[PDB]
Amino acid sequence: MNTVPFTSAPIEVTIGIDQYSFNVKENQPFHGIKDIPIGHVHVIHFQHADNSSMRYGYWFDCRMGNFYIQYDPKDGLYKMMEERDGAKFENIVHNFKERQMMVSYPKIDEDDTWYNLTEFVQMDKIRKIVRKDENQFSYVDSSMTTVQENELSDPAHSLNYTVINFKSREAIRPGHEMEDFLDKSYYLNTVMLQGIFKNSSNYFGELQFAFLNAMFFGNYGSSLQWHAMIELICSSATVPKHMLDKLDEILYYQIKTLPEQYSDILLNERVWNICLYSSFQKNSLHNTEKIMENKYPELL
Amino acid sequence: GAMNSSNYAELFNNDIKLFVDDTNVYRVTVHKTFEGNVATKAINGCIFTLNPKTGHLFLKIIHTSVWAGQKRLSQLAKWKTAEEVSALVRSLPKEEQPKQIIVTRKAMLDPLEVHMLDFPNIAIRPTELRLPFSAAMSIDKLSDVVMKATEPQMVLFNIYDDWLDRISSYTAFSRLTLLLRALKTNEESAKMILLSDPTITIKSYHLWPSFTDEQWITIESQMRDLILTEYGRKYNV
Ligand SMILES: NC(=O)CSCC(=O)Nc1ccc(F)cc1
Repeated sequence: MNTVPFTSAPIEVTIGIDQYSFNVKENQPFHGIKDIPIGHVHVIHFQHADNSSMRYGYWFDCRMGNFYIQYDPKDGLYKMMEERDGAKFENIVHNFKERQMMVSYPKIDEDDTWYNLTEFVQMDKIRKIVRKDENQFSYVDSSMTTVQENELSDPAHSLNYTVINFKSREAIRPGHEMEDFLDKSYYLNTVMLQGIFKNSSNYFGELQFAFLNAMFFGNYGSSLQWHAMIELICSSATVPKHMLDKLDEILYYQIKTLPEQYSDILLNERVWNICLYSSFQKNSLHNTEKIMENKYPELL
Repeated sequence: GAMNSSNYAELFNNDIKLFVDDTNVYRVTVHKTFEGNVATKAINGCIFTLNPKTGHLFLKIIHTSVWAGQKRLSQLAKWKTAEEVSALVRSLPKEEQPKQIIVTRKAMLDPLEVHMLDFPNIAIRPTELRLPFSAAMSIDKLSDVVMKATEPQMVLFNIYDDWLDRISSYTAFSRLTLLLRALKTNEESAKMILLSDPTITIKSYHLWPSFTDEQWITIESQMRDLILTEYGRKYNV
């Protein structure tokens, strides 16, 4: 198990760790989070009590270094930092544990939720989407735009998601205009899977990574990316049987985890009705269709 | 965006534009089979592509053979339309290519947009106007070339005859849509009007009769009467 210590908590803040969250009061004696499962990426995220504007946070993998959080009173936020001195870090962590000033990552032993939401997310691949090569962890916030949103303005602070556009020359082979636009299998399988993602693991990973940014930060461009990646599969007649089965599981856990009260803004009526009822794959997403119909029948 | 009563004069500025109408591309008769079922038989069709400023009509004739062995023909017809309009633009010299293409039915937007990805600077627009170009097949000479075609064929017409020698393209388009609206509401009466007086003929190289300015005022008024009427006979007023 690993630990993310905090130098202190000078400002009142709601702290998230993966799908968990807890409130810390101004100058309360909080020194971090312990018992974090090794073997998974993680995200630690923040919403200030004084300004619910700007949810922000850090994707990280404990296997890649010793990370801690320290408030910066100039920039006004909790920053992730790396400690290179390993002895200094065990010493600090052990002292904070002995004084029991850390919250425990509160995993129920039956629960595979986080694994199911992050199966194909990779920290090295994530570093390419949120470009900042000097850090091993990646910052995201509610306001960051995507490269395609910038095409439609700071590229250093952008989410470099794979750009999907159904009315583009990349999507449409000269002479197959009608075929390719109504059955997107060419774009999915040849253009995207074979020749950019390289395999469906990278494809599911970005789709998983998009969703989590949409849910945890309300990042609108991420939501756009998540729905686009769903729609491309759903609008393809020819999809590997194994990809459909996994997609159903992926989406099922995303729908299960979404806050019931955020459905109105994180779910696109048109994509979901298309995918579940009109598309080629309308009869291939049994688990997802069942939870959608029992949880958000209003959207449909 | 869309075209409507507020930006109507944009049609007659000096930016090349074309209207495209696909309502006569896929045409059928419905009939009973010997077993008492219903079947369709397609007949020849046409794409109606018109420069509203100049009157140049690019009439692409759609021969029934293009449907053979095909499924979902009403959907294919929209993509066949977009394919032929794209081919036409590509065949024109650059300085003759349109800057805007206005489709008369919104269902044509995505088919045409996709067929024209190579021309990102050509704007594809819908329209809120209810234009009567479906009545083009009530113009005898256009109906005649479509029905006689034995192969795919493009035929060029000026739908304004020589009117631009005497009137503006705003007025020429107004006359055209009034004629076509009348032909659409009651084809019989409309044609009776246009041809009653046997001393006014249609020149071999024209579509409409050789009316004087004064005779056109009479004709135009008679067509408005017809349209109000039918609108009464229809709505009882
Ligand atoms: N050519 C490239 O390197 C882009 S290939 C996309 C890719 O690997 N996307 C991804 C994003 C976040 C993840 F957590 C996992 C995968």
